[PDB]
Amino acid sequence: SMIDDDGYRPNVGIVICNRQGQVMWARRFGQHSWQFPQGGINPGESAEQAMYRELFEEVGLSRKDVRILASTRNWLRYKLPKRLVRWKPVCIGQKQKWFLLQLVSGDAEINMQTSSTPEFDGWRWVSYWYPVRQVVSFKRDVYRRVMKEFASVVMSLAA
Ligand SMILES: Nc1ncnc2c1ncn2[C@@H]1O[C@H](COP(=O)(O)CP(=O)(O)OP(=O)(O)O)[C@@H](O)[C@H]1O
Repeated sequence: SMIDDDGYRPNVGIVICNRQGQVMWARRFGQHSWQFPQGGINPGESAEQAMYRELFEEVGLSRKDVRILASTRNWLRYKLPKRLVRWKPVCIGQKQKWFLLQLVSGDAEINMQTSSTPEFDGWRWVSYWYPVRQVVSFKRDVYRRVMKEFASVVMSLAA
């Protein structure tokens, strides 16, 4: 992704849910910190195209394995801790468009190991609200807003 005027790189985030009130939670490669899939937008790519590229490259899935249930409307931004800014044009954060997907294929279709440098080691199902308290603090405000925006849909499926 290319950094914009203000130092924010455009990215997409992905919340994948099932019908049990759960979302797909993934362990950052070589870490004990966990997060949702997120990926950059290449020039020319739409947000939806970037999302399906992230879905393929780091989750191993096709359009055909999911259905899009919702999308956030505007960019949601987080700023990197000043200690984590890699030095230009220097990136100070991300602006993100988020997607809620329902997994309709089997769990075994998920493959997080196809890249030579995976985003993730692997994943597990967690309860819907578990991500807000478990994600790194500088993303917590973005996560709280996304999970609130998506909450009605996931809970209705879970009934
Ligand atoms: N949960 C976490 N705990 C500690 N550090 C984290 C973290 N999540 C992210 N970071 C740090 O924040 C930096 C920026 O992370 P992100 O904004 O998630 C993009 P990235 O993971 O570096 O991949 P990218 O190549 O797509 O940019 C990373 O170098 C990472 O070390």
